Amino acid sequence: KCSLTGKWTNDLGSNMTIGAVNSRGEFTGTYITANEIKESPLHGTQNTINKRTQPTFGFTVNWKFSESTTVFTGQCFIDRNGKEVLKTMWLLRSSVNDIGDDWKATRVGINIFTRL
Amino acid sequence: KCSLTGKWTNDLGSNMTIGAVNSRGEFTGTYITAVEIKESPLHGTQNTINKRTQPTFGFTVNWKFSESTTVFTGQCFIDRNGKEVLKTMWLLRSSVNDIGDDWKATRVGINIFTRL
Amino acid sequence: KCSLTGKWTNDLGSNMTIGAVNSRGEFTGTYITANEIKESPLHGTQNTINKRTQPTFGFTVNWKFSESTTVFTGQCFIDRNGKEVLKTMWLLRSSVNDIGDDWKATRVGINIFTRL
Amino acid sequence: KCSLTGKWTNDLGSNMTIGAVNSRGEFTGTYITAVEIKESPLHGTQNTINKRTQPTFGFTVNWKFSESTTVFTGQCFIDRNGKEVLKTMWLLRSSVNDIGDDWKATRVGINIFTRL
Ligand SMILES: *[C@@H]1O[C@H](CO)[C@@H](O)[C@H](O)[C@H]1NC(C)=O
Ligand SMILES: *[C@@H]1O[C@H](CO)[C@@H](O)[C@H](O)[C@H]1NC(C)=O
Ligand SMILES: *[C@@H]1O[C@H](CO)[C@@H](O)[C@H](O)[C@H]1NC(C)=O
Ligand SMILES: *[C@@H]1O[C@H](CO)[C@@H](O)[C@H](O)[C@H]1NC(C)=O
Repeated sequence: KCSLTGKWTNDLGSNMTIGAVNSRGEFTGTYITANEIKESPLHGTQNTINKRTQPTFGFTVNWKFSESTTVFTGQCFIDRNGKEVLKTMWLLRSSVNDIGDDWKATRVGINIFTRL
Repeated sequence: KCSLTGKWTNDLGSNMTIGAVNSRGEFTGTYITAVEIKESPLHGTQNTINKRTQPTFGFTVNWKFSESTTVFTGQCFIDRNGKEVLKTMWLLRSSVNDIGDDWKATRVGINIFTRL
Repeated sequence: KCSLTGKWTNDLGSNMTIGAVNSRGEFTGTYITANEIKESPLHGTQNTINKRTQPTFGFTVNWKFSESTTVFTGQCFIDRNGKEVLKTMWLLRSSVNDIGDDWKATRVGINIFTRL
Repeated sequence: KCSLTGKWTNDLGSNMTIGAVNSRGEFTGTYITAVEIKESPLHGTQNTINKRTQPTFGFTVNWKFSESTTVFTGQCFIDRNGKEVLKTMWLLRSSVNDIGDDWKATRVGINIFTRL
């Protein structure tokens, strides 16, 4: 059973803490990224359908030092060793002033998370 | 100022209904898709920094008919007419059984929403 | 039979010209984007497997006014009317100076193309 | 200066071989994947503007065992050791029959290449 609760570090050095996942898959936590360190809240859910041991999930980071938003989505795996590892991908939405600048406002990438 | 509360419709015919956005930008709603109609819940946050009139935003749909999870993120624009438009991009995470299948698990696309 | 040859305009006002697709799916052309107008070469291929009437395809734009690169990929459709329409998505790779800036160097979006 | 010519291997075990990059940055190669081994051709261009020692780049794989097309794009870095690394993101376009299925046709992911 891979669980989202606990403290995680990613391939980029950023860290996150997720609280308890409730009966409806809902969960909250904080995302911690850099020197001088900033915290931002995050909210999401974990898919509970078929009570999968490696469930999908998604979660929104409400950046508190910029006007941006990032969503992450992925799955909670247990690798060959028995270790919990979060494979995710994200869309970073930047704020743009004009709707004509919309096409360039969304970055994409990966983040792998292990337990800290 | 572009607000997320209300009922929204997108380019694919899917419809969604967002509740009130509290002072920390948090919000809940339901997402409605077909092909016939299933409803799943969604959670997310609207970015509040600088109180922008076209904020960015992002939200997770906890699909209740499948093991999948989708995140959207984008911005709440005002078009040339004065209408409210949501420009979003999404990641659809599918469930895979083995971590070695993770590479093929994430679909990407766009959605544009107007009000109902 | 949807064909990639010809001149196309997209939802963002940009225009492209594609030459003949040869027996190995290979094709070249020029991408034209804005006021003051710039041209950049593009090279790609069209999937020929099963000689599908609506084939997939991909193509790289070698930007000549920046250090960036954009790839597009999609499918050549014939909609209900009988009209050729190119549904595509793209990754815009920006140049970054340091490998530690890699995570933020890739934008994603959509472009729909019709005949000009 | 990071060059693309040679044989490359990525995080998934896939291997590729790129030929010479001519003065306009154009190049050809073959892409090798398994699960057993199929080879498909690839075409693309390396961005030449400002003759950067870590250029961006992008290339289309014309898969010859399926109706699909994948594009990659990224940058040719030099890591702290002095090694050459290709940091890429990709879009995998699947063939769909009806335009109404287009929304679910595009997968996204990452690949990191080192030399053979
Ligand atoms: C990650 O957590 C460790 C230990 O709690 C800490 O040393 C490090 O500074 C954290 N990273 C960030 C970006 O806060
Ligand atoms: C969208 O909402 C309208 C009424 O609010 C309804 O007619 C239609 O069926 C909805 N679309 C879907 C996919 O449920
Ligand atoms: C698109 O093509 C039309 C006609 O050839 C032209 O008026 C327009 O300027 C083109 N767009 C760009 C960005 O070059
Ligand atoms: C990678 O290349 C090596 C030799 O060049 C070979 O052993 C291996 O099978 C290749 N990988 C694939 C997936 O073909």
